[PDB]
Amino acid sequence: DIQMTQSPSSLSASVGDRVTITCRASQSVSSAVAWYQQKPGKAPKLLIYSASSLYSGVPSRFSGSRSGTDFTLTISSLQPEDFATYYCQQYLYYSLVTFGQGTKVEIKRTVAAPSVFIFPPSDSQLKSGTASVVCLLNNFYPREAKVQWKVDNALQSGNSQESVTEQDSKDSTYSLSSTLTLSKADYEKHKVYACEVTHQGLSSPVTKSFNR
Amino acid sequence: ETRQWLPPGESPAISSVMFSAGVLGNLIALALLARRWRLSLFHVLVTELVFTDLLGTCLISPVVLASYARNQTLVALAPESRACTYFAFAMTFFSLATMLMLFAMALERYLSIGHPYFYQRRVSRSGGLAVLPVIYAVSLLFCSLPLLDYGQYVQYCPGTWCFIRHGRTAYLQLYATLLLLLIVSVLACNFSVILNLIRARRQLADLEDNWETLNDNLKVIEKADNAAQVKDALTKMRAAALDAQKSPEMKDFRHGFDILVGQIDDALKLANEGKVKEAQAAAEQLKTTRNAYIQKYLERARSTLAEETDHLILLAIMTITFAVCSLPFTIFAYMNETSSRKEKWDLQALRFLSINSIIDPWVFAILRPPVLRLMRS
Amino acid sequence: EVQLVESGGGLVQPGGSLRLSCAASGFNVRSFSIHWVRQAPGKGLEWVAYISSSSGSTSYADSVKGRFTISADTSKNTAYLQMNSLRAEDTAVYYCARWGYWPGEPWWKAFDYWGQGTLVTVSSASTKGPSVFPLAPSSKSGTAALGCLVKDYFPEPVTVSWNSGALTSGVHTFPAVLQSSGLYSLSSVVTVPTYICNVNHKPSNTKVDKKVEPK
Amino acid sequence: QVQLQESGGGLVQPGGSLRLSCAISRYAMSWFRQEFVAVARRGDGAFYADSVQGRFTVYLQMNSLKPEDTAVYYCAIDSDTFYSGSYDYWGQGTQVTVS
Ligand SMILES: CCc1nnc(NS(=O)(=O)c2ccc(NC(=S)NC(=O)CCc3ccc(F)cc3)cc2)s1
Repeated sequence: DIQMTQSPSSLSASVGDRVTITCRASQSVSSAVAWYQQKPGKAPKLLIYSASSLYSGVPSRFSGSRSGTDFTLTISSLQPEDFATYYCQQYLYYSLVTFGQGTKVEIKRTVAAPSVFIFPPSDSQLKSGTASVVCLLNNFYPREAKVQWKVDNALQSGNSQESVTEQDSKDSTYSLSSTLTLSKADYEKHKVYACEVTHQGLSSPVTKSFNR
Repeated sequence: ETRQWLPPGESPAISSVMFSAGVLGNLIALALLARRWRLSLFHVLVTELVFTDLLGTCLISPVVLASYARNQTLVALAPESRACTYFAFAMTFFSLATMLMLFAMALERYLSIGHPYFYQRRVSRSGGLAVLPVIYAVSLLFCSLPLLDYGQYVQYCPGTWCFIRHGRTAYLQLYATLLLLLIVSVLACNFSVILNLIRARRQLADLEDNWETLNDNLKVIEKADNAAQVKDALTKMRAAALDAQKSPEMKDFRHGFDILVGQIDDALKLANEGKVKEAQAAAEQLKTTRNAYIQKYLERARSTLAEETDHLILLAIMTITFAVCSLPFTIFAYMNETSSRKEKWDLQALRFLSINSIIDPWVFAILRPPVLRLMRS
Repeated sequence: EVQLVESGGGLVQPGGSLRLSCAASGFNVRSFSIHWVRQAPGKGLEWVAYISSSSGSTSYADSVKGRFTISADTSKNTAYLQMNSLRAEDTAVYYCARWGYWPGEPWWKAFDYWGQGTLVTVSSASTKGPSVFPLAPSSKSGTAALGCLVKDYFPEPVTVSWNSGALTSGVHTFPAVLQSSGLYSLSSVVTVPTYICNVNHKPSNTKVDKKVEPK
Repeated sequence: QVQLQESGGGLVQPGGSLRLSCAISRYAMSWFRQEFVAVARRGDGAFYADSVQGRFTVYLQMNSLKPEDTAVYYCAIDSDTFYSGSYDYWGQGTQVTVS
């Protein structure tokens, strides 16, 4: 029951930089450690087998190394075709196969100010019976951010769904959408709504409020 | 430079004991090496090393021993300065050839331990006997140069040494250049073997550690009633087998674990189905297969590493006792004679140059085959 | 060349059964063990099944023991996996792979060829048309943001376009999110310095349009 | 509660250098100009702003200054361990002028 633990979970870099990924095994494994590259919306592909040799077909930019029970995947120079999720796998036995947590390399850029917008429920959405308030975070970086809902100056816990997009082709600026769903009675009884955004790059958390 | 004057109170105490110790060490070394002759590629080189010291001692030493009757040891015993012509040529010949013999010993360990391919390559033991004429042939050509007109021999202060004299002729610089390069070459081979031996010790330690992992977990399977403990013990054994597996013995060593891992997969196959008794039955057959092939390689690995490190200890002590003695001659030759008004490093270089040939046979006499204490200390 | 094609995936009601098939091309299944791996949306990989057609041994994950049954057919050179008593966490993607037997070089080359994989969704709900709700910006609002919110749609794939694909600058489409009721949700926003948002739903065959005006 | 203070500053010339040292391991540090400057989290790397990328390096080693850099530089520590940008321990700040 070996549990593979992958320490690198999120790393941002550009082309030409060196990337180092570490894979840790709960039990000692001689050479049964492999690295796989899975692109979004595509099947994974084996990069390094036995942690020493290179797969027939993959570029020579990837390399593998071993030290005790720690395995290292090294990328000398990044390329626009090498931006995909990386997985560590053990294959000590046919019935003993456990994957890690994954590692998706990102494109680093300059930090910008996120634009925060608020959208109240429309009239048709109110007539439907469920009121959904939307909080939009456009052009922010990195992916790590926080959004909090405040109704009548009272924090809300739960009932909020967050959705984050991927990096755009032009600029690696993610987009975040937070939807808060409630009933018609809760929308009519409460007076004002607001969403507060805390993210790296802002001195003060940016608040966006609406009043019915 | 002819130093005829000598104090009358000169006693042959140092010369006699030195010659006696040298000849006794040479005879003892030859007698002890003859016990092996009925012997390895490294041992046959040691036979020629003590033989060169014995041959030189019988030619260099008796010259000054008989000449101790008169106050002047040796000014001109024979016409045309044949007395020094025989003494200086002998000391120059048996000094470079003896160092070249050490290079053959260092190169042998370098090719055998450093390169596995050269070990598999056939190196005839009788070819080692042909090394002695080759070493004497190369040394004779280089030592024939001072016999010409440009070569000069002068009598030192004690009156018994007439080695090469530093002058405008560029031969003493070249003679020390060969000795200095040989010292670096022998030390480079020793440093390479030491690094190879240290890497060999870690490989044997990891191989022994994987051997202990297999045996320890095997006893757990015999007393494991639950199938979960059987599968856990076989898991560590399978990983240890793949780590241990990483020439006829090399092919058999890989094939030994290839069939061994397959037995682990069969035992793991029965463990998944729930057959605990059947899994323990395959574990008993695993011990017989492992001892048949894997254990044989471990016994040869411990024996080979122990035999080769003993030859390194014999080589390490000899090169140390060649280095400390040859360094005074290296500094003396490079430094100009006009720099020192009363040169004293010259006489010191003469002493160590003769002492090292005497210490070498006694080194083998002290370092006996029971060097297990020196091997692991 | 070596290819592995998966089939049989789709929508399955909870408590039912599903038969997935993996067909290999370029080699024989009797010389390579067949492995089935599962990957959940927004997570990593997880091995779920293994079979060795050379000897007939089978193995499954500890969480799926007693519910999955894997088999291999050498006459058709394929693998069949039967899944009974499915749960809500089974919504994932299944991939098929091969692994060489010990010893040899293909053994160390674990999972050298990965199949395309098929999607499995286990949810107890009925299909519903995409309810499009327009999002209007504030009356006070340089930069402006307009959006159309689509909710209460059962099928996973949905396409949202602005101005029939003409306005594609600053248009960001957010991934679907599973609500508590079991119906996905999706929103799309567009940054502008008429605006019609078109939502074309292929499985439901329902086209809904809305007009967005500033408040 | 944690007191944050950095040494150095004053009047600098264009093209010079300035090594500021704010004063941890598990948390992330950030610099602000009064505008975001740079952030250092771990070995997860560091991020810079628009005009900060290339010129500055984060220990903030300001190099290749421009006449627009003259402003007060602060220091903040992210309380959240998920890099959520929750800054509450704001330092006093030091006055820095360029040319
Ligand atoms: C040592 C301190 C003194 N220095 N001068 C002194 N006055 S002395 O008593 O009259 C005297 C003492 C010793 C010698 N040298 C002898 S005997 N050398 C050799 O046998 C071998 C040489 C050699 C043999 C083989 C070989 F491979 C390499 C070298 C001559 C004169 S003592």
